[PDB]
Amino acid sequence: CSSDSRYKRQVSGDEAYLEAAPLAELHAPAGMILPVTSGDYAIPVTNGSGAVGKALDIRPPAQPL
Amino acid sequence: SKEEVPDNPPNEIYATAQQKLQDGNWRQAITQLEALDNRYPFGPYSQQVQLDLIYAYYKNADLPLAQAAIDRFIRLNPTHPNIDYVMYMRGLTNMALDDSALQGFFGVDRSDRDPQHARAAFSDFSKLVRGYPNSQYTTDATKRLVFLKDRLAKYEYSVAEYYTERGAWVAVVNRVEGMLRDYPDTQATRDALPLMENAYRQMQMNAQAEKVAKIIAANSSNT
Amino acid sequence: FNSEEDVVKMSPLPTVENQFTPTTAWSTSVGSGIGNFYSNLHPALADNVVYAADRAGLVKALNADDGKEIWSVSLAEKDGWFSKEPALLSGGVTVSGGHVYIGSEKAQVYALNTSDGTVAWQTKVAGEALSRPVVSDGLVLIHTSNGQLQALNEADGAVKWTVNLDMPSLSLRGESAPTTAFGAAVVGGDNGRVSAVLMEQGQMIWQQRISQATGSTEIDRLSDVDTTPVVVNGVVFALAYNGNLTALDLRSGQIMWKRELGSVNDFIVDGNRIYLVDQNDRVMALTIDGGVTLWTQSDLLHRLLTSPVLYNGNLVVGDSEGYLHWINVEDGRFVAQQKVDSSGFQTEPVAADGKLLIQAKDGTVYSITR
Amino acid sequence: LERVVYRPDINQGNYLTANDVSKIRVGMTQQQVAYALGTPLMSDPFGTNTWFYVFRQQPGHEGVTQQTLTLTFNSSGVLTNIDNKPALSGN
Amino acid sequence: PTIASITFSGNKSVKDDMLKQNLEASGVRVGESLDRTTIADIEKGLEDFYYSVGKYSASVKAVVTPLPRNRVDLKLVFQEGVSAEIQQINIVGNHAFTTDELISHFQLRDEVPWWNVVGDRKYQKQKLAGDLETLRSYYLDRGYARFNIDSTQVSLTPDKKGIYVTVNITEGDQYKLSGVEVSGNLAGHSAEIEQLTKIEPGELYNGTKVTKMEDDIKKLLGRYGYAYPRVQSMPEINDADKTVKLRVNVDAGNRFYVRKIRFEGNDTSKDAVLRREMRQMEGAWLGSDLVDQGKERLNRLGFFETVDTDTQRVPGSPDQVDVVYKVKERNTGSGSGSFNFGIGYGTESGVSFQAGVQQDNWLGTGYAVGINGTKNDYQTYAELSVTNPYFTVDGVSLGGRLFYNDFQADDADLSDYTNKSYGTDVTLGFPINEYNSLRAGLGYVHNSLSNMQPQVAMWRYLYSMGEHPSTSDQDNSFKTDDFTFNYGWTYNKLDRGYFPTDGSRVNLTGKVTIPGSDNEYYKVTLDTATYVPIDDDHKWVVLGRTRWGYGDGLGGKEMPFYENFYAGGSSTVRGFQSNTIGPKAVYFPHQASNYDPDYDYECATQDGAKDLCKSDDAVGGNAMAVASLEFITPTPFISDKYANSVRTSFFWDMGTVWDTNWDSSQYSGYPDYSDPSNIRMSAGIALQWMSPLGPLVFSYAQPFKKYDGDKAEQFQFNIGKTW
Repeated sequence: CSSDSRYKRQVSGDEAYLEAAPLAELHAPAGMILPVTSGDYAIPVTNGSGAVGKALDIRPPAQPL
Repeated sequence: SKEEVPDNPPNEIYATAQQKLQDGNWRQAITQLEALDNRYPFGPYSQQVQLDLIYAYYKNADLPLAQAAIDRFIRLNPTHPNIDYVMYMRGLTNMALDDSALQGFFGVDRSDRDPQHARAAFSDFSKLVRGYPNSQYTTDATKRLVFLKDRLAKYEYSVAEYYTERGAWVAVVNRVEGMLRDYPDTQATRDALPLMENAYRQMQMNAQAEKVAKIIAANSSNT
Repeated sequence: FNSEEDVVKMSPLPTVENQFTPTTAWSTSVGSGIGNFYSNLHPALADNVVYAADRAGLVKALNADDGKEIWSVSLAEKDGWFSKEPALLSGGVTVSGGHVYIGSEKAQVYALNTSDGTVAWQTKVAGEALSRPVVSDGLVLIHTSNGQLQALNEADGAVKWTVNLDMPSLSLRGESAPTTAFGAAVVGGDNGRVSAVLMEQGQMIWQQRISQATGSTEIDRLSDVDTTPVVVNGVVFALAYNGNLTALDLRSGQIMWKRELGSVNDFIVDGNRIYLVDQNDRVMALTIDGGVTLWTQSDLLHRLLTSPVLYNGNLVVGDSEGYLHWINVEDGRFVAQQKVDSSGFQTEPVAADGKLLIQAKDGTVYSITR
Repeated sequence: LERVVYRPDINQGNYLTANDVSKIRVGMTQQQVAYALGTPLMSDPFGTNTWFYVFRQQPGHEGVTQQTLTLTFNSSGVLTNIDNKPALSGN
Repeated sequence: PTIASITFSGNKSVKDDMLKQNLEASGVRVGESLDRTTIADIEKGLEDFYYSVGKYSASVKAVVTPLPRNRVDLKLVFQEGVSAEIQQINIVGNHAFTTDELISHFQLRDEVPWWNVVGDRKYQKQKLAGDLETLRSYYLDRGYARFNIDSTQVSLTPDKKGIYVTVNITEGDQYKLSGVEVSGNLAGHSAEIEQLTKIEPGELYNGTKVTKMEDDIKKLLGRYGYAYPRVQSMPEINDADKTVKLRVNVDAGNRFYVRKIRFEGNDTSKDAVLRREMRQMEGAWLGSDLVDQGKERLNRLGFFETVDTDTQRVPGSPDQVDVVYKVKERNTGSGSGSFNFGIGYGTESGVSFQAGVQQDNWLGTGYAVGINGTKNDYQTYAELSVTNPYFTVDGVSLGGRLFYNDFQADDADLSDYTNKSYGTDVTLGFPINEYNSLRAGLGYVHNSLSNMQPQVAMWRYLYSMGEHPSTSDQDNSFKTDDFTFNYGWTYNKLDRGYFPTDGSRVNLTGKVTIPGSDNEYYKVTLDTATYVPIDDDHKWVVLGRTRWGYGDGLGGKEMPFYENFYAGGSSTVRGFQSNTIGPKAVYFPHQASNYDPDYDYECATQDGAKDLCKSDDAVGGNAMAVASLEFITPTPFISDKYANSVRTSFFWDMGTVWDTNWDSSQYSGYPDYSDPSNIRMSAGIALQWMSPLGPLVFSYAQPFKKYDGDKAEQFQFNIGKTW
């Protein structure tokens, strides 16, 4: 058991997720209604703050001891 | 004991754990943090000790015990501001269950072998993002959530295909309607839609085929 | 060592040589006996004849002076080709009016004529009869393992009346025998109580609790009462496992005095004091005044013992190692020690017609005299 | 050729009988429809509330057969239409 | 002070974690603040558990021991009071049966014989509370409907070492069943129900069979729908006629529909692989039998440990269900590490490069691609196996392989030959019905035979091919190109892939060379394996694996000798080396080449040999039969990781190999290999073990009917080699 400076971030793998297409905003014309979306699989939209992947840390924070 | 030094003040043991983490020697760090956890179910470093233990189990890839420990920590602690990191770790754990060594080498799609881990990771990352959208880890979380929605969509697409080749046309209708009720917003499901049209033809459901025919015609490019 | 041993209960053999040695008269191998099987299946004596029994169904009548057989019989089913024949007689022998009364765990209870061993009558009863039977008013009084309590017509065994007692789900492998006086049958129950019953009808006269509820388990919060209640001059004396040793009124059962630190076995009364043994095999003498200690001994302690008896000034008990030990009445000391047997003793000894009687585990009767 | 080789029997959609189908009457209501036929395995996701029942069987790689029973309610949940269409010619 | 540790010792006969769980369930966990008086109460609680585990005279010593400042270590020691032994079980009320007839249906025992240590008689307060149900069943099974347990009593010796059991019962009477009558909504399946409820009037009542009636009514309705029907077999009592009337109310609920079919726990095996095997479809009504057929066909794929199922009702809907199959894969190497860790051992093909690449799932087209390596003493073999067991999801499998192997003979304990061989096999699998399938295909094979030491048989073969070589020397060669048509019929009711327990396998693999091949012949192999259990736990099983072999040429021509059947070895006949069974090498006397005295150039004129000679080396033959009849057994004392069940067996190997074309009339001075007679027998014991880094097998045997010149040997094994 001994790991280098960036084994500290890899996930038994790498960010294959980050290179992916954005969500598809599916649309249909009059007469059609796309069936109601289950909130169980909604994804909120955010301001895009902070880095991502191994550029973003996962070392646990430290509270007032 | 597991190579425990008879005792030290928690300052020194926790600093030695930091050194082992810097060393990346997850195993010895695990023994030290287990010792501290049993030493201090409460105490000056207890919560911190469990945080490091989560990170340590995870980096040693002892994932099931990692998930159990995270569950224990969140069971004990609902109030601590840093719980957002704990949510991210729970999600990342269920994420990390989604790999196999020879599959990671060979690169054939992970898509359609197990949805369970994926659903759990999706749920917990979604709870993180919707509950603590100001937290550091949220942006990485949403990128992971797009990847996970794609994962689930591809799993359902594979089920649609193998039901299709068998001819379970009712089942394929229901499953594609599922890919719309849930996560309608992926390339995968946009690619799944023609299955519904074909299936309706295999069931002489002309008008319903007309309804779906509206969608596929209108979406090869955005409208 | 994956097997088991616990020798903690091995008080040593006494250093006291016999101050005087009672005559170890005679012995007789009455069948199988009990081997392992704990019960109070002791023989009994009347009109200078010993009546002895065996769990395997065998019974004998013996000349009490030398054990010469008068007649014998076996109550078991006979075949036993492919495998054993369980008979399982149970309960101590007792005799009256030319009849010998015996119980069984097959729940049959018997009356045997002393003349020739004829079965005068045999009848099923509401449970295993571990009781020493008692006769009064033309009735045989019989408690049962099932918690029922019966009077049987002594001439043909038909039930005369029935009684019920409350019952734990776990208890001693024993049975409180009744005593008959003042129109009341009196007996205990493992619900932690002693009860008096009108022998005419089975009517509930009174019941008294002597519990010492403790701890967590049924074994702890409820207490067994398989001793025999004793009557003297109109005061009833009672005992229970870890329960309240007490002196009680024959009417309404109200407590005259209470002494605690109970035990499982019989307790012997003489004059103004009572002699008995702890469940830890410690032995004691107690006044009728509040159960106050006349003397108590650590010289006998936790190591298997029989029930006590008083005989010619000796308090007497036996061992699993087959020794008999005499203890003096007036003061705490051994009178004598004697290896009577190699198999050991589990029942009560009996003092009758001037003889002292004992039964070994393997079925060997022994008798002692002065 | 298909006919050369085995397939297991493939069932799809709701079970039906002439007895139970007859229980559906014009003016019927959805919960009573459920009591008559159980929930349909399909429903129009694209707007109007029409339920599709399908008793479809493909036994022994011969004669895929079905009754398709289409039911339509107004948005308040009261039935407006019935169409118990049998199968077209199979292959 | 804090509990820094609890120190445990002396629990000779009590499971270890129960102590910790007791302490934590009672308070004063690790880290808690110990009130020093409370150690007495802690001791009392531990003793109370020693009541719970049946040691009612136990006692405990708890030395509270100081540690730095606010810390203590509680050094527990447990005085193991003798475990409570049952002295006897007694029953009150009997007239019909003696104790043994009842106790035989207990788990509890009263006596352990002097002649063998049968299961033993330590008591448990919650053992009897279960066991009495078997007595209650027995009297009901014998038709005593009016039976009741009057009361249950268990008791202790005054020294509390021994247990005595008392059972009070009412026998009633063994009333007759008068008839069966169903009521309620049967959903029109009444005609079948009547045949479920078939009984003979006037027979004794039978509680167990009534329970079977309830269960099989449930199952029948499962074969039409109805995942949740009620059944109410509460009967009418007729004390006057001494009979019972079996009224059974029944509640056929609905034609439940399977909204979803998930697979859970499934990993490293794609959904299509499992779901295709299902017979219950999504979007269809439930047939519980179909779900169970799914359970079997999954169990039969050899991919899993302990496939399991569920039929959850959908939340918020009355009549739709999830169907969920749980699985654990067999960790047969394919998921992790490096490809199948291809190092192995043995003496059969030899010490082996036993390697495998699998599930390359090429370019998503729907074919598995793989390579199998088999380099050893016996053959230089390797292959490119491409296959989809469901190429067409209708059921047709397709697959094939190229393979090369310069077969090496005397390294395989055969007569000296070598043959630079290769071929390509192409095959389809035609499933026929619920359980049977039919392999069929074509294949081209090449041979370059060489190093032929002179011995009669091949010279029958070469003669039949027109080649009449001299018996002079081994440096002779021959080659052929042959086209083959190959087929196999395969019944399979095996209940589970690894280590079957029930059903059977048949594999009637036969192949023939088509016209235009150099050699016209056919060979037929009947592999077979039947498993019949003897215990309801399916750990004791009668297994017969059996084989037959036969073949002939066109117009009486000899089949290629190297296609002979062989016997011996762990697979075919245990207790004889590799292929030693059957006809031996019988060389002509010849001018052996590369002579040196350190070489056993048998039958060489160099050593002074003069005539045709026998040796123990084998050559095999066209005709064969084998019958290994064996009792599978549960493993001995080693079942801690029991689910991945390691297996063991007692066996008896019958078999024979011979040549119907052996011309005994020409060679009467030598063995009569013309005859099937001289059937071998061998018997022994075997072990089969599932290592994740390649499973293993071991076997030891006595060749009870050995015959001339066999290389008999008592032991064989392998490493890293399932097959």
